[PDB]
Amino acid sequence: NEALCKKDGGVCSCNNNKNSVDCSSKKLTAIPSNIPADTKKLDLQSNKLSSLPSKAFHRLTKLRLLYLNDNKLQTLPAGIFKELKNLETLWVTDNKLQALPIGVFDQLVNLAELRLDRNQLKSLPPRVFDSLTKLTYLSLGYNELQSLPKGVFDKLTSLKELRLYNNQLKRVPEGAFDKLTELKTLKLDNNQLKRVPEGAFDSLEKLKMLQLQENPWDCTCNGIIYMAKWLKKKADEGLGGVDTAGCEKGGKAVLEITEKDAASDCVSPN
Repeated sequence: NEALCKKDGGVCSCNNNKNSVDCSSKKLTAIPSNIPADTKKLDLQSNKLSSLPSKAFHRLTKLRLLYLNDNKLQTLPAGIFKELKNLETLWVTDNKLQALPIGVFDQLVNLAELRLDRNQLKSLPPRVFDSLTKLTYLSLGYNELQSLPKGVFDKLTSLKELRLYNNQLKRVPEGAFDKLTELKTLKLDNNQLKRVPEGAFDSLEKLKMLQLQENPWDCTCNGIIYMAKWLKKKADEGLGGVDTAGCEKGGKAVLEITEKDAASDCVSPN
C-alpha cells in the first residue's frame, strides 16, 4: 500500500480542487496504481518508464491531459488510450517509440493536441490519425520517417499546425495536404525533399507560416516549377517563410527560379 500524494506520504504532488496528479520528475519506474478515477490531469513526464501496463489508464475516464513525455517507452500496448474518451492533450515526446499500434488513437475523439516528436518512429499506421477530427496541433518532428502513408491526414480537417520537420522525408505523398483547408502553419524543414508533387499546396489557402529550409531542393530540372510558381505567388500575399526553400546547388531561393533554368524533365540525384 503506497500513498500517492506527498501530503499523505507519497512522492507525487496533488491538487485536490483541480484533480491533478503531478508525478513529474520523481525518478519513477512504474505508474502509481492508486490514481483516483476522478483525475483530469495526469503528469508522468520526466521519469524512467520503460514499459507501460495496458489498462493503466482504463479507469481514468475523466482524463483531459496526459503527459508521458521524456520516459523510456519503447512500445505502447495496443489499447492504452481506448478509454480516455475525454482526453484533450497527449504528449509522448522524447521517448524511444519505434512504432505506433494501428488503432492506438481510435478512441480519442476530443483530442486537440498531439506531440510525438523525438522518438524512433519509422513509419505511421495508414489510418492512425483518422479519429482526430477536433485535432488542431500535430508534431511528429525528430523521428526516422522517410515517407508518409497516403491519406494519413485526410481526416484532420481542423488542423492548424503540422510539424514534419527533422525527419528523413524523401518525398511527400500525392495529395497529403488537400484536406487541411484550415492549416496555418506547416513545418517541413530539415528532410530530404527535392521537390513536392504538383498541386501539393493548392488547398493551403489560409496558410500563414511555411518552413521549408534544410532540404536539397533541385532547381536543376522542372518538377520544382510548381513549388517556385506557387511560393512566388504566395510571397506577394504575405505568406511567410516563402524564402526558406533554398536551392541545393544554385544557392538562390527556389522562389526566384523560373522555367528557364529548370527546363529539362530529368530525375533528381541518382
